[PDB]
Amino acid sequence: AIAEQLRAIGDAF
Amino acid sequence: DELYRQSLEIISRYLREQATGAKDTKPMGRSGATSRKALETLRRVGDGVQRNHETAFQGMLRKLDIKNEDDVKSLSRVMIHVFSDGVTNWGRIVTLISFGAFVAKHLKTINQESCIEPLAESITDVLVRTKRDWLVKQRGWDGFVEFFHVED
Ligand SMILES: *NC(=O)c1cc([SH](*)(=O)O)ccc1OC
Ligand SMILES: *CCC/C=C\CCC*
Repeated sequence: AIAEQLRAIGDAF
Repeated sequence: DELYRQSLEIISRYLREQATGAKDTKPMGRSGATSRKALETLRRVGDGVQRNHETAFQGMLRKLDIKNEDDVKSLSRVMIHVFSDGVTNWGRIVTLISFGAFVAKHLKTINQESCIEPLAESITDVLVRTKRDWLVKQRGWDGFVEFFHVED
């Protein structure tokens, strides 16, 4: 699941 | 409009420079100072995203197996899907552009460098069409630059 990973990294940033 | 042109210019310049290692020498269009600061911000912040999450980005690229202007369409659906939980923030936006740069580098290495153009277009469309209202409310690229500004 790509979208979930991108979301996670964007929320930390 | 202008927001679309400015966004495509910034994102295209970043992705092309990331792929080739060549800074484009030509002048920016309107609102050039904001665009130059946005590029400075992408260089600095995008470096932190890509290095903190390099292994995951590699695995994402493997999954997608992007090798054609058409795997980029699959990526566009994924990128729209990021925002489908109703959450928007500048971190998610910088992360999508950073992953775009990671893909642009891969496209160059497999000799599909001209696909960086539709890639930049697809990322731009998510910001200026899908998330237009949020982008405008948050002051566009000036808001992006301010969010990531380096404190004295
Ligand atoms: N794996 C994913 O991140 C992903 C996420 C959604 S979305 O509803 O976040 C939908 C499908 C997924 O992968 C197949
Ligand atoms: C999508 C989860 C990312 C995990 C950590 C970093 C948050 C900025």
